[PDB]
Amino acid sequence: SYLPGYVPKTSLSSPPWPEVVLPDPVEETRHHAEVVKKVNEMIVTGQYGRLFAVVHFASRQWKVTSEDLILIGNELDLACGERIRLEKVLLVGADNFTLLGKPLLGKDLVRVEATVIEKTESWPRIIMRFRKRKNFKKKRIVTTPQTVLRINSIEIAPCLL
Amino acid sequence: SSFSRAPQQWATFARIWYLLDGKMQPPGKLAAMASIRLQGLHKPVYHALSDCGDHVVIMNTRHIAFSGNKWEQKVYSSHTGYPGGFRQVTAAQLHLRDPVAIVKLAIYGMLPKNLHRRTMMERLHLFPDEYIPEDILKNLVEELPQPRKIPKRLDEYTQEEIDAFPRLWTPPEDYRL
Amino acid sequence: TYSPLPDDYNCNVELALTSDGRTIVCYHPSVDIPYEHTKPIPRPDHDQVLKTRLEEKVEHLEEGPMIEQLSKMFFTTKHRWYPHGRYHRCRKNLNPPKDR
Amino acid sequence: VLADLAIYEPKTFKSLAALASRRRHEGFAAALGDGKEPEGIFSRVVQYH
Amino acid sequence: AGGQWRLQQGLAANPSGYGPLTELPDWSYADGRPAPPMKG
Amino acid sequence: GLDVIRIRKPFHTDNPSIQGQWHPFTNKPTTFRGLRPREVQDP
Amino acid sequence: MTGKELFEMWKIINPMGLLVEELKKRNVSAPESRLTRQSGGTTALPLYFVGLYCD
RNA sequence: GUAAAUUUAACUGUUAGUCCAAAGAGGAACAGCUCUUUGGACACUAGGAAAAAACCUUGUAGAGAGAGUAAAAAAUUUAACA
Repeated sequence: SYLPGYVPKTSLSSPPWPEVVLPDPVEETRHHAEVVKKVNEMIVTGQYGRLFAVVHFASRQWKVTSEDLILIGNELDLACGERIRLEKVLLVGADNFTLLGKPLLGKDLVRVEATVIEKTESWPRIIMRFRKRKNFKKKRIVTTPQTVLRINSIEIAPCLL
Repeated sequence: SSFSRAPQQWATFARIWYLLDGKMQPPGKLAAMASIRLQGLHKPVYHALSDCGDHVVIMNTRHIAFSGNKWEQKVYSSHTGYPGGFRQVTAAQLHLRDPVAIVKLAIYGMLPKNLHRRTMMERLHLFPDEYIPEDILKNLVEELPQPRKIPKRLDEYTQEEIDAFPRLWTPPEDYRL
Repeated sequence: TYSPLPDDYNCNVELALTSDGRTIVCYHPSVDIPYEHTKPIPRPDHDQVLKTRLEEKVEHLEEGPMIEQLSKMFFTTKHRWYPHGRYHRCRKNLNPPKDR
Repeated sequence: VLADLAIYEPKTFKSLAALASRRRHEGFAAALGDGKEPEGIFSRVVQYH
Repeated sequence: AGGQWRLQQGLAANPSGYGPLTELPDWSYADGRPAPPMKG
Repeated sequence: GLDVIRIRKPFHTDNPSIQGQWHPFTNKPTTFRGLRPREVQDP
Repeated sequence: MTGKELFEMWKIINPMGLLVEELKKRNVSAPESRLTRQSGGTTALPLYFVGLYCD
């Protein structure tokens, strides 16, 4: 009345974690198309307010939104006022939906534009190593070039489908 | 969320009151959960310099269960400061003298060893046996699940479950038992 | 069906890959609190020939008892309630930088 | 960024948690499988050349 | 994290190694003109 | 023209949150009739 | 007005009164106040969330 | 596979050895002890090992509110039927 591998229920008979059944691939593939279409219509009809995005810039990731300022830790060979496009968008998010790249979203889907508003240098950074000498007069001072970018806008296009 | 700045700040840093049941639970597992909540380490806004700890209420501290033989083996040692003032008592002896001492000491050790620790202890409310002051009961927001699953006793098993388990062996019919 | 996480709190999450498979789409609308899961707003609260008197409920308390009352009321230790000397008071920046 | 999202974008962070949980379950199913079955939808890796 | 898994997919163990995330241009001019190649 | 002094954060935003800043109830489920732990309905 | 919340610029008193008038113009029912969340109600530092419900 | 080597012209300073691993020779098959040899570390950095010259990881030149890693957490409870 039992299978060859039947084990009476006990504390260690089966794993403690609850068994999980994943959706059928065929059925799930259909559901994914409905979700992608629904989110696409929201973009088509402009059913979103403020947008935020995660951009990879200067070896760094920035969670930005429109009108934000980011202090880049180097010079960018650009004049103040120049308008550029931040082309590496890992994530763009809205109140009700989020788009994730694998790892980067396509240029067609999302456009993030920024402007250079200030080119400056950082405040003096002291470098002091305690070597076996009179250290004080041997303090090094470095200032690093910086660039301030203002995030002008984040635009999503209806290209999910 | 379109809240006003002052209300938004108040909600984010608001203190929450948590309830924990200590019946048949090991003190350390209770202490580990209380430690995290008392420090605010369960919040994404956590920062040590931010005083974002929460209130933890533990009931049934008298009914805690020690694994192994920790009741006899575990010794709590203190010194009055006078010559010959060293006192060593077992967990069982301490439990009878103060039903909340074991859970309190377990939490005290886990908290960071800094000046904020004694402030965190003020938000710890230990009660021996199911009675909580009405005022504290009105604060409670959430009850955290018990860390240890209490095994059922043999008498607590329903007849259906007893029948569902098979009889492994055939006892000799001539055995006294 | 199958949900990666419970959907009774915060938001309902629907995960969907695009046909090309290069983008992950997440639909997460807010979960409004059900009316049933709420409580009614608590309603707040004779030969009186003489006018009602606004008696001052301001009672003098000594430093020790006053600090003990403050510490109990806010669930803190007594130390923060004691004053500090001029050196630390003057050191504090009374025009600190403010970010939004 | 993930810490920033947890604080200021809880809905997006829950999605990321849901996505991680889904991928974790797909890994469990694959571990039980002998490889005869197909890989999970979210398991599929985009290749670059 | 994920260093061994990335190697199994033929990617660099560090996500800052080779691939679009690092090698592609960080920015371009708003009008569409390509930026000068980055120093790295 | 701003003072060349230490800048605390390398970013500034006046709108840090689009979906609502986290609070302790952001990820807590609601309960029927808002009953508290160990609270009795129909008191 | 970048970064400024509406009522920081437009100063109003008794918002509940203004809300009731605006809902009437829209034919919506009068809002009902309920306690969505509550914490530490009997303490010096309590937290309350109040939700307005129409129908 | 590498890029150093010798010679010539001048010139200066350092050099009173500690621990670890290995092989001997003396002590006691003691010492953070005596002597010699091979290699390593220590007056150049940092991470780890509880604090930590000598063990392990790593070499050392800046800025970053990015990332992948290295070393890196000690175990154990000891039979019997008549």
